[PDB]
Amino acid sequence: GIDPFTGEAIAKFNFNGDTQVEMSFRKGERITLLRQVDENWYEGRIPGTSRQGIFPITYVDVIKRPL
Repeated sequence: GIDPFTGEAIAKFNFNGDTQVEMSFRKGERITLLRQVDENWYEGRIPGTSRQGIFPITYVDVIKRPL
């Protein structure tokens, strides 16, 4: 999240992805938001993890958003 265009989000609920493309996590995790892909998902990753994917907009609290 060095780059200012990225948004910061926290996990509200424990998300399991059902495809290879979706990123799975526990609640209370700080996810960086890359972009919002549509009405229901963002593309994201976790800081200093290899974990990247898409997740539901619903499971996460967005503080600052992708620009």
